[PDB]
Amino acid sequence: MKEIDELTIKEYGVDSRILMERAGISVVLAMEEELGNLSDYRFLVLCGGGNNGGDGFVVARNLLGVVKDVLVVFLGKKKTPDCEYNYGLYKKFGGKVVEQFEPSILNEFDVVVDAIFGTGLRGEITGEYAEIINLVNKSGKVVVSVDVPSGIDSNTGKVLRTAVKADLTVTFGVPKIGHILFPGRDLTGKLKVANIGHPVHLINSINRYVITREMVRSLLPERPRDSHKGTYGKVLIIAGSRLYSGAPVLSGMGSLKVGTGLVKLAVPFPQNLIATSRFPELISVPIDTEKGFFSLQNLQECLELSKDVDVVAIGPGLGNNEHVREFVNEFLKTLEKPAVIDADAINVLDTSVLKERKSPAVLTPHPGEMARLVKKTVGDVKYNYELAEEFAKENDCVLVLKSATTIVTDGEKTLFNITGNTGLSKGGSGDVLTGMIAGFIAQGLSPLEASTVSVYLHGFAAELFEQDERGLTASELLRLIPEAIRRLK
Amino acid sequence: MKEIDELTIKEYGVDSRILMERAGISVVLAMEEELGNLSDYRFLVLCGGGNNGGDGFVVARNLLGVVKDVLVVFLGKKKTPDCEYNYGLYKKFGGKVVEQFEPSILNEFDVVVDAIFGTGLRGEITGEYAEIINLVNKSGKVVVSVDVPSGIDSNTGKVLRTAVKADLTVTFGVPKIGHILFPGRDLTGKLKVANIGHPVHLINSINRYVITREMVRSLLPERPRDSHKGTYGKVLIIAGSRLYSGAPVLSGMGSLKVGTGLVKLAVPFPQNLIATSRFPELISVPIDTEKGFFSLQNLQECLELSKDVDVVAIGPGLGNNEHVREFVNEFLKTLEKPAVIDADAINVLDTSVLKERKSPAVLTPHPGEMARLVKKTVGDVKYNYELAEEFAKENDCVLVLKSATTIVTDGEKTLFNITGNTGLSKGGSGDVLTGMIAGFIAQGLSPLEASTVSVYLHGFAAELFEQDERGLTASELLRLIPEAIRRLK
Amino acid sequence: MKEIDELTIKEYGVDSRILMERAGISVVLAMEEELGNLSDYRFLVLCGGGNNGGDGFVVARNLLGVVKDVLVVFLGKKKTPDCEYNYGLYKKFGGKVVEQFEPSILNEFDVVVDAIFGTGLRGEITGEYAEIINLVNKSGKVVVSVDVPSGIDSNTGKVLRTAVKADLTVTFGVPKIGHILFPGRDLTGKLKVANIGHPVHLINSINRYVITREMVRSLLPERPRDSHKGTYGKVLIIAGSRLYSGAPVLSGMGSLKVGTGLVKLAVPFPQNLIATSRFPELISVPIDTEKGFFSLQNLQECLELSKDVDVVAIGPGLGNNEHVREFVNEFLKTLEKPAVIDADAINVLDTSVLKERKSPAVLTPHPGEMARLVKKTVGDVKYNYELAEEFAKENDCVLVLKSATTIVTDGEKTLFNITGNTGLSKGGSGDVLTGMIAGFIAQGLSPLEASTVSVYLHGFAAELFEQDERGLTASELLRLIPEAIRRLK
Amino acid sequence: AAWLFEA
Amino acid sequence: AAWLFEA
Amino acid sequence: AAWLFEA
Amino acid sequence: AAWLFEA
Ligand SMILES: CC(C)(COP(=O)(O)OP(=O)(O)OC[C@H]1O[C@@H](n2cnc3c(N)ncnc32)[C@H](O)[C@@H]1OP(=O)(O)O)[C@H](O)C(=O)NCCC(=O)NCCS
Ligand SMILES: CC(C)(COP(=O)(O)OP(=O)(O)OC[C@H]1O[C@@H](n2cnc3c(N)ncnc32)[C@H](O)[C@@H]1OP(=O)(O)O)[C@H](O)C(=O)NCCC(=O)NCCS
Ligand SMILES: CC(C)(COP(=O)(O)OP(=O)(O)OC[C@H]1O[C@@H](n2cnc3c(N)ncnc32)[C@H](O)[C@@H]1OP(=O)(O)O)[C@H](O)C(=O)NCCC(=O)NCCS
Ligand SMILES: Nc1ncnc2c1ncn2[C@@H]1O[C@H](COP(=O)(O)OP(=O)(O)OP(=O)(O)O)[C@@H](O)[C@H]1O
Ligand SMILES: Nc1ncnc2c1ncn2[C@@H]1O[C@H](COP(=O)(O)OP(=O)(O)OP(=O)(O)O)[C@@H](O)[C@H]1O
Ligand SMILES: Nc1ncnc2c1ncn2[C@@H]1O[C@H](COP(=O)(O)OP(=O)(O)OP(=O)(O)O)[C@@H](O)[C@H]1O
Ligand SMILES: [K+]
Ligand SMILES: [K+]
Ligand SMILES: [K+]
Ligand SMILES: [Mg+2]
Ligand SMILES: [Mg+2]
Ligand SMILES: [Mg+2]
Repeated sequence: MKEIDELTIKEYGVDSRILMERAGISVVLAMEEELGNLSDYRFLVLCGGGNNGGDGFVVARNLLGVVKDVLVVFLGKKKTPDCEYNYGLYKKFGGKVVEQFEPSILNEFDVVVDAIFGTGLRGEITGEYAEIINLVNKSGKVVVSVDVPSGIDSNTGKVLRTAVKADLTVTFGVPKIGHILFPGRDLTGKLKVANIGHPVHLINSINRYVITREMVRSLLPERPRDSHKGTYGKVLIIAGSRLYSGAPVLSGMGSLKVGTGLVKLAVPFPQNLIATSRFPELISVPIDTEKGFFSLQNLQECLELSKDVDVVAIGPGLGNNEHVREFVNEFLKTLEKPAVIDADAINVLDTSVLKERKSPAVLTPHPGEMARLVKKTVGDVKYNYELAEEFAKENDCVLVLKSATTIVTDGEKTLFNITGNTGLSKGGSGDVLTGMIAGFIAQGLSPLEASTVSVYLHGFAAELFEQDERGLTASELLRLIPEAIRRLK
Repeated sequence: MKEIDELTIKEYGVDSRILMERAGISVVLAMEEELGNLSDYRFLVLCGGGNNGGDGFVVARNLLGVVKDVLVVFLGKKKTPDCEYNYGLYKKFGGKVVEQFEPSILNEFDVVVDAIFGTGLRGEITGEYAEIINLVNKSGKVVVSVDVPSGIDSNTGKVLRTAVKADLTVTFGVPKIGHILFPGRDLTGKLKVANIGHPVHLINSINRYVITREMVRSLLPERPRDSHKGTYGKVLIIAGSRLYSGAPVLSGMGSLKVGTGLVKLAVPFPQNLIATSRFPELISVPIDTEKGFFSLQNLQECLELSKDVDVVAIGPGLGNNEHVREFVNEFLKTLEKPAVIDADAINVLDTSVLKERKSPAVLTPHPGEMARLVKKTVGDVKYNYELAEEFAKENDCVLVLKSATTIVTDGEKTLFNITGNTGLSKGGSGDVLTGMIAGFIAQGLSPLEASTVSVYLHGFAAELFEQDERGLTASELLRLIPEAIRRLK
Repeated sequence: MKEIDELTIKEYGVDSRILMERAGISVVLAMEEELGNLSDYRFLVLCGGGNNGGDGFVVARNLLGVVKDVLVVFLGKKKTPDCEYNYGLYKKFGGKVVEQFEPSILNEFDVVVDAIFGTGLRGEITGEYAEIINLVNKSGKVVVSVDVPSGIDSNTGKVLRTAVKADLTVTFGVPKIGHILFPGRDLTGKLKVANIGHPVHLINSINRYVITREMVRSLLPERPRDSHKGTYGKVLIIAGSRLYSGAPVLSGMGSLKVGTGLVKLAVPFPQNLIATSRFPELISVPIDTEKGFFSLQNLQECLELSKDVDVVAIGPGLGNNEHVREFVNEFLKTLEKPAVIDADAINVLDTSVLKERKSPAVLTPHPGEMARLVKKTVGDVKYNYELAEEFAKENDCVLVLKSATTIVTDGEKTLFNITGNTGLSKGGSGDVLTGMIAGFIAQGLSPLEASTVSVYLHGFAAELFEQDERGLTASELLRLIPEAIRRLK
Repeated sequence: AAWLFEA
Repeated sequence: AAWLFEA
Repeated sequence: AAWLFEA
Repeated sequence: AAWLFEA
């Protein structure tokens, strides 16, 4: 977007002042949309010396004469040319600027407009900037942030020592990563993305995407009327153990609820019987194990079961011991079908296996599993979309890095998912998602498409739960998937 | 407004390009408000070489990539600097311009954006401009005019040989006279006035006003609870004759329905009895005349009846012969009360009388009566607000020049009324208005204020009629006045 | 329509059998529309030997196998070729025909289909046809008539000794006069006109019309927004006397309620004061008469009052004595304005006057007034549209012959009005209509157009009365006119 | 709704 | 609702 | 309804 | 409602 502004000005010939005017008026219109008539409110506009603060002077100027009171507190040392131009207009139009922030000033205003820092913030905020932001956050006034709440790193969503908590953020052209990843997502409040006149070609040259309803609706596979179960694919799920008997069941129904034709589980006997007692539409093949866990002695049987399916999911509830590790790695080296690799299959995975596979794969780690897989800390990998991109590219796979915002990438295209709620922070949630992804692959979506649709729909289903989200369980999530699909259409 | 744009640029320092960008985006937002989502429509944008056409290039450019198709037909020879700048941006963004208008081109578009001429039009439109406008008017496409429909003289509302008929007109800063007076009012369709960033001080320095609901609500007199009839004033209406027995009755109830305390009519016997048989709350004094018309022999009695009132209305249904003329002029020369002068009192008026009066007056002519009073043709006086201003100023009066748009002026302030409908194009309508004005004066409004409130409310009452407007009569209008007052509050 | 069938067959080449099949299936579809599902009902189909009975065989055949029972009673001696063809098909399909009508047969059926006689009936029905029709009318069964109820003369609406009373009549191509005029209108019940495949050109070559809502909506004059009262015309009504003081008032408001700009009454003093006491928006000029009736001494004053109007209505409540007759005839000979001539002006009219007038006229007689005017009996003139046409043509006027079905004709075009109810069978109704017609003429409609719109709207207003129609009065009718106009739009 | 029938 | 447009 | 703003 | 058409 720095690129996008520069190109719009330098190559397309749009005057910087036109962009800045459009940014500021877009903030006004956005506030009106959220507050109603603006004329009763008093506005405190906090402006830095950069272009963000310039946008703020435009906001302030456009409120003059129309609202109850406007005051600008200018907090910088110097002004960019556009900020200087708009400061001059604000004063010429009769506007009041002070250069000292006094805590009691918050008392006399209803709305604070945060135009302190935008995407130009570098480094921790200390000093009187930090004091001011902390005062604004303790004030309980309505806070509207220009472009990004001040203090959020727009590239990562990290807080740079302290940041404004906004009720409404108005950003320009495209959402920034910092609105999408946490903590920045939380500090953004309600986000509006305003069109300020960039050419639509530049806006679409973006290589990272937010997963939207329209994108997902266009990817949902077709249901031709003259179909039969084979039309919609066949999934094998290799899952479960004497310790973890529920995981197979949640993964399997995950596949069936998204429209897959046939779902087959391979589960150690007698845990396999748990599945059909709950959902008799599942096929749950008993696997004879020595001690309740898959091992190399089950390799040949699992390969045979795989010949007649379109995709294999492996990992939920497998356990992790050496014999599982030997099984998982030899199976995946030999399997010539797409694989969806989750949970304990990730914990025991030899990544050299991924590189040698001809067939595609999707990996679905949470950050703990990701950390183990690349030998880094959770803090190193969490929300680290560049690391995910590198890993997907090096291993020729799709990586679905799960968290409140989920990252889906094949190394060329990266998508961010923002559906879902904290009801998914509960055991069993991931197992359902694995099934959904396998299912969509079996129906004909590419690994990347299947992943994109599944993460969105899994989160949206959670949001359809009718009672308090903390009481959501995976079994209810399953029930809600077809509603999410209906609503998506 | 030429002044207003020049001053905003030259004194306040707003770049001409910023004004022009804001004008164009305001057209887009306005269309979206009226059409819904724009993305399905194909737009034909017709641009002249002036700043109006420049605004059109801004519209066109901002639709690129968002709607089904945009095409600009550039119809000028040369381009102003801002038009040239925005033409260049339109092309840089990928936009298509042709310089030849081909009749069949209308077939392939849904919306025509008329940015041919704005307030810069001088002289009759002939030539290929006229052919193009006539084709657009016969096309049945949706027409959106930028600033003013092309072909309307923005100072007068006259059509300059031919003009675009618009569904929607988006104008900037303030409405223009040409939107307000007919025929231009008819060609404007629905009018939106967009704020494009002029300082609110310049916008309010305007000396001519449209009469609005908010203005009228702020002028309505107060009704203190501890009041009595004298609190709300007393009106004498001198009216009627053997020929015209209904006029007194309509004028009198006009005063009572707007909240006046006491209304007294002086009417030639026995026509005076008509009034109380219909509305027994009126006082209708019998005046002994020789032949059924007021004359000098009734001068002294009418002066006596006037001593105990706040305002006198004279003229409705008086007749016009020499003896009425002698009466009317000698009465008005001697009366030291505000006068509202209507109808036959206007037809016989010696304007030298107005100049010698110490007390104020309101004159309420239709253009036929105005024409007679200044010895000009109806075409000379109709919608001629500068002539009305001159007359009000020279004669120290308020002039209410009645027509579908009514002009109210004291020579310093001029207001335009746009309430009402064709149900008021029927005998008796004017008589009610005269009573309303006298009534409001009696309640304490200045002649200008009383006139402003009355013309608005008289028109708004007409619009509240529940069946087809052509069936409205003055007697129904009376019934609707208190509803209009309620709705105004 | 005999012409229309013959031409469709002989010139256009449509097989007679195709017309007849389409006629019969149209009866079936029409019955289904009115009865719902037909399958529960038993149908008795009464067929003559003509093409009407042929249509009946088509109906009967198309019910076979779909309804509870069908029986045809064939009542003729011989069969036309098409009737013979369709009789043969009915029998080939398994249908039962008897040739004897037995009274008790009505007991076993729910619906009687009357296909005995259509437009081929000539002469009184006697004999066993009459007995059968009388039995059907006393049976209380649902009766559906093919083309026209048997026994109605399709050219006049007269009953030919006896006729079927139908709940539903399905006729072909166009309504027949006999459906439109009484008594036939009453015997028709609900009328559906079916398209059976005649070319639309032949159907539109018809020279007599039923006045429809769509016709009236297309004739209503426009209300341009920039209008004034003169835009909508000016009417003089010459009316009333010491005997009949109410007529002027009803005629005048008649003109005002349809949107006329100015209405002036000339009424003998002091009866003129009655008008403005009720409706002060009327101008009611006092006329000095010797004994309470217009006479030659008022000729010059009435001519003077006429110079400044668009149309004059004369006659309501004038009285009829020699002095009124001399006045009316000399006024109309000298008046060079359109005239609407009603009531007592018709009773005293010298028709030679109409022939010598250059200006147009509308005459609005009821059949009693028509009878006097052409020196015939009421029975000779009532519903006699050919006599009305001849009179309009010979006297160069529009004739509006009032009755439950009103006939409007200029001698070339004749229109029938079917709006209205028995609430209009009350004094004062006609006086309102006269005003409506004058009003529309003043607004710019031709005498024929003004007449067409007025008769429709006057009847429709009556039907909008909210309580029982017999309680309708002319004063309520007036109130309802603007509602009728609104609903028409 | 009027191809077949006029009311 | 009136920052941008007057009706 | 989306010329200016994406949600 | 079914003389002419079956659904
Ligand atoms: C160029 C771009 C990358 C950043 O530039 P910017 O918008 O001027 O940057 P910001 O307004 O966020 O802030 C810039 C200034 O904030 C202050 N700032 C940054 N980090 C700080 C820190 N950690 N502590 C204190 N102050 C800091 C600095 O003063 C910085 O410049 P400086 O070090 O020379 O003093 C950005 O893309 C841009 O120019 N515009 C954003 C889009 C927009 O607003 N559209 C309208 C048209 S310009
Ligand atoms: C200066 C102002 C009075 C008129 O200037 P303008 O807007 O350029 O004028 P328009 O666009 O209406 O049209 C100007 C050109 O139209 C053409 N035109 C005018 N009358 C014509 C006629 N009768 N026949 C053919 N062409 C004609 C002419 O080419 C004229 O200039 P030209 O004679 O040198 O060729 C006006 O107030 C203005 O500049 N702006 C309006 C507000 C606005 O759009 N806001 C955005 C910021 S500029
Ligand atoms: C030609 C047309 C004028 C009349 O012909 P028609 O339809 O055969 O006539 P109808 O069915 O009404 O009746 C004809 C027969 O009824 C009987 N009838 C007529 N008057 C009678 C009387 N007063 N007493 C007893 N019987 C009588 C007669 O038998 C007559 O012929 P007949 O004297 O030789 O015995 C008519 O326009 C027509 O042919 N069709 C009407 C439209 C239609 O049905 N469309 C389908 C295509 S044909
Ligand atoms: N707060 C949240 N908001 C949105 N999505 C969430 C949230 N917490 C968890 N999720 C989602 O729920 C799923 C959790 O799966 P994960 O495998 O990471 O945890 P889990 O306990 O192991 O589930 P399972 O027991 O099935 O393995 C992921 O899709 C994750 O993105
Ligand atoms: N088409 C219209 N739209 C809005 N207002 C109208 C229209 N026609 C007339 N009016 C209003 O109706 C009133 C007409 O009064 P005026 O005195 O001009 O005519 P009038 O016939 O003389 O009425 P009166 O008979 O009472 O004198 C004025 O207020 C005028 O502004
Ligand atoms: N039964 C009816 N159905 C429909 N219209 C009717 C009916 N009876 C009367 N009318 C209509 O009412 C009006 C009667 O006017 P007419 O002049 O014939 O009678 P009237 O008693 O003289 O009325 P007035 O006393 O006003 O002269 C006509 O339009 C007529 O067509
Ligand atoms: K900010
Ligand atoms: K224009
Ligand atoms: K029949
Ligand atoms: Mg998991
Ligand atoms: Mg007047
Ligand atoms: Mg009559």
